[PDB]
Amino acid sequence: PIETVPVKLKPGMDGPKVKQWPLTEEKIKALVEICTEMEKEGKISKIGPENPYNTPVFAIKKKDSTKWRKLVDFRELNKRTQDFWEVQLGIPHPAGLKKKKSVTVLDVGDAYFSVPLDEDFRKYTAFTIRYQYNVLPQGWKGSPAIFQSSMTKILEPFKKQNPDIVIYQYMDDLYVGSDLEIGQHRTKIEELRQHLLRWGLTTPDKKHQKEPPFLWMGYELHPDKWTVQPIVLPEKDSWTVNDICKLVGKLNWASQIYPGIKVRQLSKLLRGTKALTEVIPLTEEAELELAENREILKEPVHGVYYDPSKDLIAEIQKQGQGQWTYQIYQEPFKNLKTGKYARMGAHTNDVKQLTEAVQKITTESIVIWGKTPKFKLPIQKETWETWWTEYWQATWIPEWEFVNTPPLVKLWYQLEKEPIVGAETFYVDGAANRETKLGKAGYVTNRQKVVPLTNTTNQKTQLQAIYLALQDSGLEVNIVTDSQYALGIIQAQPDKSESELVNQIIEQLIKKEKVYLAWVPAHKGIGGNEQVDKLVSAGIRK
Amino acid sequence: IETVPVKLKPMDGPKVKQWPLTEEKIKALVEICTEMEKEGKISKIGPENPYNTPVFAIKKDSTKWRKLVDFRELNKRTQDFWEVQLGIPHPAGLKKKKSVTVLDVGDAYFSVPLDEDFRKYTAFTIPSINNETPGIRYQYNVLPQGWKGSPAIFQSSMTKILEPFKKQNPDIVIYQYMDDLYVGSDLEIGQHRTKIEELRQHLLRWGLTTPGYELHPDKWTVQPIVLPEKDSWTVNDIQKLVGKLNWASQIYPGIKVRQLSKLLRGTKALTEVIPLTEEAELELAENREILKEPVHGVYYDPSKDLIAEIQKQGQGQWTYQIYQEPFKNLKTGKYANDVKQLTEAVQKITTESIVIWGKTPKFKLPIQKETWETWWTEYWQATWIPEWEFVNTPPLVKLWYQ
RNA sequence: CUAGCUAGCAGUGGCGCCCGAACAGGGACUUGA
Repeated sequence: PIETVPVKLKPGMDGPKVKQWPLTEEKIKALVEICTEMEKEGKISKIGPENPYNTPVFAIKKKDSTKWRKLVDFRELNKRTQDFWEVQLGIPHPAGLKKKKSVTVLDVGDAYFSVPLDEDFRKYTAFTIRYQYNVLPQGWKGSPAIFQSSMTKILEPFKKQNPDIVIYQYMDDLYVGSDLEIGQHRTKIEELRQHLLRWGLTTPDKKHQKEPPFLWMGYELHPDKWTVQPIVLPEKDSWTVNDICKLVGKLNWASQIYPGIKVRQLSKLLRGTKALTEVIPLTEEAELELAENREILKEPVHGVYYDPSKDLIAEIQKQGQGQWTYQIYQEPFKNLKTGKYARMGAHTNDVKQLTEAVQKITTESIVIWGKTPKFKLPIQKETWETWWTEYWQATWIPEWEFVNTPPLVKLWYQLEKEPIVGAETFYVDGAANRETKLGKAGYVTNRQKVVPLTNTTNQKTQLQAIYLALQDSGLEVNIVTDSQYALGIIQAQPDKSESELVNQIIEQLIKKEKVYLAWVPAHKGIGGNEQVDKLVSAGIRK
Repeated sequence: IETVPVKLKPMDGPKVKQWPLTEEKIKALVEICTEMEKEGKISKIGPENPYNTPVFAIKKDSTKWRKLVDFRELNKRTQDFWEVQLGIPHPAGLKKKKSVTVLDVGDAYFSVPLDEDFRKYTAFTIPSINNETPGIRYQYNVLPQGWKGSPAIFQSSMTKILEPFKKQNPDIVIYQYMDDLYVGSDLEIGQHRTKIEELRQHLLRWGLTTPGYELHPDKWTVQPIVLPEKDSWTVNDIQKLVGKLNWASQIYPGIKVRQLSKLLRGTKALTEVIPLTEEAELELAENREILKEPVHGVYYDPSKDLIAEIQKQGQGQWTYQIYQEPFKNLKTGKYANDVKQLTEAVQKITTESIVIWGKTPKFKLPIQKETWETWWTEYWQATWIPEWEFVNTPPLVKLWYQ
């Protein structure tokens, strides 16, 4: 007796007029009998000579080969149907589950058909062969939404009856548990079964409740622990994009829970691959990466549940190469889960990636648990405070502490906000042409230099000019330039980027203990500015 | 009640997602929505409507947990109605007053019905931690908060009820931009508070509970761009000053470095001092006297859009700039954890812009998007929500101040 | 109605590829240094 939901069609539209495909002559009886069986149960209405519409029909023999069953496609109507709200856009996670002593689960077969449909909308079920589904059909756009809404409003009174219990619902299964003995659990289960039969559902008393760990999206939901489904890997040499997809998906499902999982190499191996049977020669790096992932996978591990009373902890063990990690635990070595964050702006630093990873982990913890723990970062306070105080942005983080777990994080150099005595002034500049690209550039002392280039832009010309200048300068220096590009880039104090040019820049800068820099306009006649402009513009300006 | 028919521009309603929340906020949301539905203000719904609007929780002066909605998109789409049909004026004496006061009468909006054909465009849902439960959707059966159409339609009865006192206090001025209110007061702070309490009683007469607080516009002026006055001038300082002057020339056309550029004709070291000739000193003093003067050749347009830029210096020191067109500044100033200060600063700047022009500008914050989206709710205390974005800043506009 | 008279549906999670929409810079028209 549940109440349906009023539903209409898109602005000024109607049911699509179509002709049902011609089919075989052996499934017809085998599917006409299925149609009559669905009819006799009191779930469909057959009214053909009135409805001037039509819908497609299909006969399928899917997995568990027993017979040719029926199927229907709404691809022609799903778009014509009025828009609806997609309720479930995410999924739960094993790490965010709690400690329920008496666990259970409840599924219902054909439950989709166990819900009526608005009779004004049931007219759009012209299942010719005619049959008009008196209940929700399959493959529908929003049917799961109405399903979950009905389930929620039906359990609402049950929740009011026993609010202390928690429920984890899903598409068709009802994962539920408590912290009591068996007797009371089964009493409440029978109470729920009656509360549901009040509206016509199904529930047996021989399903899988302790035989688990369950089989849910490839998980192992043990009673007092959990982990992903036991995984394997092929042991051949050739690697086709299909086997790639397979092992990549497997190791990704495993990486979200397992530590020390690297896929960057195998990911890079895919960029540019488009065919369907590419036997890729596994580079030595990818080979050793797979070997290490195997070694880590050669021994199993069981995740831990969550405890609301006791807090949690966050920690990281970086591996290098700009890649990061993170571990979540409530007690030493009781790792809940882990992951990976190694996305690179063309230029970046260590503390920037650290901040991004920690804020992403904070968002993850909030969406999972709803709060953030005290972080354990391998970097001292003075570095972070100086960074975010002298940086051109604002970055805040919750309480945390220091960790003496090498390797660590730091700034491999620093900049001075005031000139220095004894240093040397360097009026430098560099330009090029949009056609020849043979820009000349160099430096000037308070001795000048000029060096042509090849296939470079004014930005890159000035970059290489300051590079070659630093290659010959000493320790202390007070340089000036005009390109705000390179200045602003260096102000970020990066130690890694994509272009190897800036990498050599920072490499040479490391050795230089002291350095100062600033910005000035161009074409104004400031000391050596016009001098270098004239010297480099030789043969390229006119 | 005669619900005015609301009709969106012949553009569909929004269906924005909902960022994650915390149980400490979900409990407050549930316990307040229970009473909200008990009092016929809202009702439970299903997926019949595709729309959805953000929702969140907040926490000065109390420990309660109020709420509001992000009608930014809704307002940007339904502008025409309240912008043209029933507009509102904007006085100018309020800024010439001594002190002011800001109120909030959302409860008044919570005491009126609302049309039914427009509620579907008010879809607001709460999240579920770890996706354990589907979205518990609801609908606004009454006038919501933050929607500037509700005040636009309620102003009639509002003024009809305000009639008694304003005749006795003609010097006072009132503005109704949103759920919040304002007052004109050019008298003693004690008298200001006495009249504020009188108006609070006039409101309580109909059951309106409403216990920073005040503010003063007289102190607000422009931030004079000032240069250093030293007895010994090195090179680096002159270079920084020349860069600043060249970057600011877009504001004051009367800026030149003729007498200064000559001193730069000699490429020397940085620590060496150079004397400032009378001609150079004369031009420097002229430029200084020109800077302190206000802007000449600008105005304000209520039809166009507004921009609210922001920067940072250090030690919790911040700046801010407002303008419609690039380099056409209408106001400057100064204002001095790192996100709390930013939130209160943007609040202060928007309040200033509203009391000056009666409109909320667009912002430009130097921070990533996810960090702000996550941490802006922590220290927020107002009930109005403006637009915003995120931008990268070079170390040039920073030279507007030290 | 998708593939060469014949076989042909959707959802979930992932692996991806193409396009559209946003962000920062480069080449042509118009103003100033």
